[PDB]
Amino acid sequence: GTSKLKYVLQDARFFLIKSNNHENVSLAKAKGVWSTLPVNEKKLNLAFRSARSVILIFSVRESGKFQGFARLSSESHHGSPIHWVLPAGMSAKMLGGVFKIDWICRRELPFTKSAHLTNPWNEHKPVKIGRDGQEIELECGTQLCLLFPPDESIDLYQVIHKM
Ligand SMILES: O=C1N=C2CCCCC2C(=O)N1
Repeated sequence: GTSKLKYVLQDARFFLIKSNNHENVSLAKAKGVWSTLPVNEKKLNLAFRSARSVILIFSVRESGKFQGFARLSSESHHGSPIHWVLPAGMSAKMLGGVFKIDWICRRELPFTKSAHLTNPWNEHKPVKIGRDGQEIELECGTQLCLLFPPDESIDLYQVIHKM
């Protein structure tokens, strides 16, 4: 059912994550971690102390899809190294701290199914459009997450307890 999901999302904040390759999103799914450049690191840390839920929604460039969404369970901290595949012109020290995350949905969602959702914080372009880190406004954020196929392998009871 959808009810506990609607509970987790209540008064959440949402952020579009754009990844260059599937390899890093797979690593995020397996280890429960994400890291960003300092510009986004700072904004995620503010949002983490400002809302009961900060949701990251992941998209792999050129995939035509979202790959799932997760909630932050900590602010960023500097631990066990993470063997990210780094783009041309980037090294591991340029990355910021490591955010812990609890996945809420690990299934895909194709852009064709979110083509009625516009993001007011990005000039009302379709929600799929946005730079890495772009905030998605509350109402669009919620409906985007509800569009995902349910992930019956996830139990939001433990997630609810961290709120
Ligand atoms: O915000 C970013 N997060 C990541 C995560 C993994 C390395 C590539 C990467 C990046 O280039 N930018």
